[PDB]
Amino acid sequence: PGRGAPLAVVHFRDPYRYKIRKELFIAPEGMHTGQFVYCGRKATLQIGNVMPLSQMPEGTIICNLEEKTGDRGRLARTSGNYATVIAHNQDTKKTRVKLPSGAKKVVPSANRAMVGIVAGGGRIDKPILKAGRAYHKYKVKRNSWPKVRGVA
Amino acid sequence: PVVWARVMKVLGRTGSQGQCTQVKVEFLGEQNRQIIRNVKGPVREGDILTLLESEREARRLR
Amino acid sequence: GPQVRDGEIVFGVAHIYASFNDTFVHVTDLSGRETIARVTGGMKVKADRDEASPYAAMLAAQDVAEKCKTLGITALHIKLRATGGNKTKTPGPGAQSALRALARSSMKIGRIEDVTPIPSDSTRRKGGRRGRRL
Amino acid sequence: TKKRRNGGRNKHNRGHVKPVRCTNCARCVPKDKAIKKFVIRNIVEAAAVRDITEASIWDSYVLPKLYAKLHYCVSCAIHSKVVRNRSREARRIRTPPLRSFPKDMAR
Amino acid sequence: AKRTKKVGIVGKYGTRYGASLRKMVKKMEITQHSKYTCSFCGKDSMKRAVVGIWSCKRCKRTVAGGAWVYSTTAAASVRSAVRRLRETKEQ
Amino acid sequence: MPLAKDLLHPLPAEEKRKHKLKRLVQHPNSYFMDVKCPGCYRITTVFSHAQGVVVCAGCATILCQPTGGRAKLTEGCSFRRKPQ
Amino acid sequence: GKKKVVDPFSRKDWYDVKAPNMFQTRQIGKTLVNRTQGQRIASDYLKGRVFEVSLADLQKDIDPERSFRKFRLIAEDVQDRNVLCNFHGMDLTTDKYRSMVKKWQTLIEAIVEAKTVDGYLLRVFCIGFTAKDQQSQRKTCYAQQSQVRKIRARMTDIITNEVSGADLKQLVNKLALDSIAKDIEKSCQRIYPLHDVYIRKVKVLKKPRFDVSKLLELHG
RNA sequence: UGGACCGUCGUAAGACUAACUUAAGCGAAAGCAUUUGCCAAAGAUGUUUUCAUUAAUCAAGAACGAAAGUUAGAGGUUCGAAGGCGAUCAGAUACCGCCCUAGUUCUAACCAUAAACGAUGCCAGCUAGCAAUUGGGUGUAGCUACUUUUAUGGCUCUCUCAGUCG
Repeated sequence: PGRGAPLAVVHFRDPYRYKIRKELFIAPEGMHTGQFVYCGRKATLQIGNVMPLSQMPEGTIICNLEEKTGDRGRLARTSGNYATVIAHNQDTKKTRVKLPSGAKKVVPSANRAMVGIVAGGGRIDKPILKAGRAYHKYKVKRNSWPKVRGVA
Repeated sequence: PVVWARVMKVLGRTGSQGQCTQVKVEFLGEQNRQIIRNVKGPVREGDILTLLESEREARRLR
Repeated sequence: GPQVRDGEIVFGVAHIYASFNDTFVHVTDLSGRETIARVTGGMKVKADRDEASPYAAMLAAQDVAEKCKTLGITALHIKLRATGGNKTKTPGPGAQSALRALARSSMKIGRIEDVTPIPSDSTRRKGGRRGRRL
Repeated sequence: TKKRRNGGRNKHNRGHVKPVRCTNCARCVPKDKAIKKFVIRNIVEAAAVRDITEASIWDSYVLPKLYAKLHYCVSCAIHSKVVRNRSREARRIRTPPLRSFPKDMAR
Repeated sequence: AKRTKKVGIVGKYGTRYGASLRKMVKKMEITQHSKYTCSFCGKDSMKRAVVGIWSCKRCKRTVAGGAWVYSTTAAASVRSAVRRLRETKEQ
Repeated sequence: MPLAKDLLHPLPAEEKRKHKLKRLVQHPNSYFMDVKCPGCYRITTVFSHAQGVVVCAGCATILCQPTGGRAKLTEGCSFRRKPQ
Repeated sequence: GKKKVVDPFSRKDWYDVKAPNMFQTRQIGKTLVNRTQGQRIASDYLKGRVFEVSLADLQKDIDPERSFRKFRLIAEDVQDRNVLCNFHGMDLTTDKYRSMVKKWQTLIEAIVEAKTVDGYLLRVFCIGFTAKDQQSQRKTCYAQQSQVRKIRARMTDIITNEVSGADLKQLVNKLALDSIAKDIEKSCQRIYPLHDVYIRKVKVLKKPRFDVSKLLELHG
């Protein structure tokens, strides 16, 4: 509550300790519960796994893109959009990408992302239609005003 | 611009206001160039003629 | 034995271009990057109509032949451009006349081709379905 | 005031078919009812042929010609004297005549 | 009888908000909270929770999908797009 | 003659090339033949335009060629134009 | 700006071009390259040069008749103003192209891409034509959309025999005589009479690496 | 002004799928052209298959109809009503140019009209040739092809139905 997007609750068995360790992804599309996710450079491409860019070709779409390899996914995750890559380059390990802006820019390649479109769209095409729902649309996202103009 | 061109064969004109004999002439040192030139005024067959422009003849098909 | 003659035997490219309303004499490298003697008929007669004349094409063909010999070029190749897409696709009247002053200058040349742009399929002319009503 | 029998060209069991524009007017017309002259025209216009034989690198290179199927509309035909004005009866043949010489503009 | 004449399920929200804004929620709420054939449970037991988060009520499989239909036509196209492409990389 | 007096008695061979249907009576060009496949010996009767794969009970050599017309077997057949 | 008072072509120097070894001799002329500087390095501008030559220049065609096989070449590296000038394609001119299509026909077009013994990815453009049988007054000699599409399938398995077919050190020698243009008739004539037929263009879109060890053997 | 237009490789980018194109064909009509796979459906000959009149056409009526053109959501190349500007003209608000704007684009639908024309509704029968050509059959007492004389295959002739053109 505060998103529009749905989350994804998932856990793992540690390569080092004895316990389970619970994490929270952003929902790839078609994620049934009980799906077997995979996270690795050797992990083959199937939605919605998480794999680095150097092992998928162009033409695929992804979500939860990471720019700086380690900072775990700060790009293009919100509802109804899709992280894309349309360029590979084996010179100094480069792969250009198109954000949902349309302005296409360059990222490094060793970083990770989750393959496929991300769930939630499209919550602009249903008009909220009254001043009670778009109260609650800003009940728990921020506290803007139901905003008040300038010229009075 | 100093070559002289002798006539071999004659054809008609787009005459009315400037009758100019579209006419088949060849040179002497350049006698292999039988370029079909356009002389203004009456010309008998067998006349060598001077010339300065020795490039083209503004061809229209006839 | 295997003795090729000195005097810098080379085959340049003409890239002779002609059209209605212009003729272009654009000689370059055989690879095609470096360009020598770009000058054409558009810098010959100041009339804004007579730059389609074969006379101006001849003056565009008078000058370009001798500057090949200033660097020792004695031979070249000849390409043709239309440059029609949905446009003309057929060479202008000054096209065939332009090679004559090249031919009547004792320049030994054999290669005659067109790179006249034949598209895969048309991409729309200008004028729109009732074009150019004279 | 119907004069042609079938009409234009080639509309047997189809309806309405592919157009492409004319070159010298580009009144965009269907591919059947537009005059379609096809020409293999020569490069030097048969006059510089004696000049290129002297300037050839090889034995005359022997000269190619151009190939492009041009497409004319109706007033383009009549405003260049392509095909015009037979009788009320002399519009009833297609296949003849030339009868005299190997046709020019090729040449 | 044919109870209303056009509007159907937005008839709660009547005489309000406009003409072609009463219609635009029709075309997006005759799909939402109708029942769907579950791809796993086989039956027709699909209602919503919030945006894009459907569950069944039978056999407890829950699947994330589209937000006004069960899964969009944008989505399975991608599920078809990564399908044909996956056999090209390692093979 | 276009204004002919005899239609009851036409010439035979032109009727043989007229049609399978438009004759004075109705009988097709088709018949039955008794094919022996050349690698075997067994007797089998089959239609001309059989439109169906036939083999014997134990002699499945060729016996047919799949087509829309008559079963055109080249050098793999032996039969007769005869009611058996 | 620069303001050179005389002869920009003075710095443009005569640089020779050298063929590969297997065709013929290597001197097919010169190129004009600007003289280098410390930051302006003229050797690395030769890599941006795409070069053109015909088989008449590389198989001593005195009367130009087989000159329709026009070869694209790529200048890749130099030594002592002598470029190695690797292959970059082999197209057809428009002269031999447009002369074939006398309307009255059904062409046989086929496009196929494949990977070689080496790391190249060629693009083969199989273009066929129908041969008129004798004693025939019918002015069509047409193919009936299975008489092409099976013939279209007939060439695509032929060409992949030659993509694993001893590449550019040996492959273009099979394209010099065009033995691939010979044997396809004997397969096509089992279905349909085949007229003139060519490949008309090849493409070199995945030249993988320089590989100078066999390439100095190619410059042998 | 110094780098257009030009030559050249290269990156995208969206539209179009020319040539081959026909007095071709498929479709009920509008319309309908890259390959190849897929998923279908129809027509024609083939048929000593089955069925037993299941029929023809049709008010009311239900599917389908290029644009033009609207309703939100994409994506932007050529082009482009409208709008500005140069000429031309007596005037041009136009015929010609330059720029882009609606939009053509593909997805979701919505009107349903066109000279939507072969200015001729559909189904049964007869009456005339001649010549093309599409498919399917059939006869070569045909050649050609070499896998071999063959074989499948091509063309030619003969016959044939549906024709459609002339």
